[PDB]
Amino acid sequence: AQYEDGKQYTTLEKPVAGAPQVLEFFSFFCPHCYQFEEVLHISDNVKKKLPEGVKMTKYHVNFMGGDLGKDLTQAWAVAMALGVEDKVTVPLFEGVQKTQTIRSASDIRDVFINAGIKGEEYDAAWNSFVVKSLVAQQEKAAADVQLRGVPAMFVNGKYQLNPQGMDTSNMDVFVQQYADTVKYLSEK
Ligand SMILES: O=C(O)c1ccccc1NS(=O)(=O)c1ccc(I)cc1
Repeated sequence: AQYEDGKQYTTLEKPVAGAPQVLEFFSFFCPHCYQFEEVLHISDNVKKKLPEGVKMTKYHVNFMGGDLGKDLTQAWAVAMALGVEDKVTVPLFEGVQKTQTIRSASDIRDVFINAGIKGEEYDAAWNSFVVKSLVAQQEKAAADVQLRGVPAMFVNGKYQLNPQGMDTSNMDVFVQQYADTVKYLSEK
């Protein structure tokens, strides 16, 4: 591939210090994010292409879904705190976008319970200051990169993926171009 700024990626005006090596932003209300998870598995394939030991971080954003959107950001903090991201990502995505059965914080709770998280453990985490901190962290991270939309990925707080410029004739080619760009940028 011929990598060029503005094609597969763009460069931040003011790079973020102390930024995660690979940082993804998403929303459970975000249509492309649903595809990134369910059929493209972008995170898995980026992880596969990168060396073992490269930190990948994924944060949820507020600016989609109204009142429930903020709650999902807090719910994602709970998932990060308890380490059950892989347990709840699919039922949260489908609960919002597919079945539309997630309409309030109580429905989010039901999802965690059904995924095997004990109710008392969820409630303690939901109300915890560790989780409050994680919400603040997610919000600050987005502000630091002037985040305007999702899905989004940032490499070393300096480069932003540009999927719009990649080939969309074939799902696996799209994933290959995306992952290979992340690899290229990580070595940059
Ligand atoms: O759906 C689009 O138009 C699109 C264009 C560029 C990048 C992402 C897009 N959305 S998507 O993630 O749902 C998607 C990506 C690759 C393929 I093939 C189909 C959909």
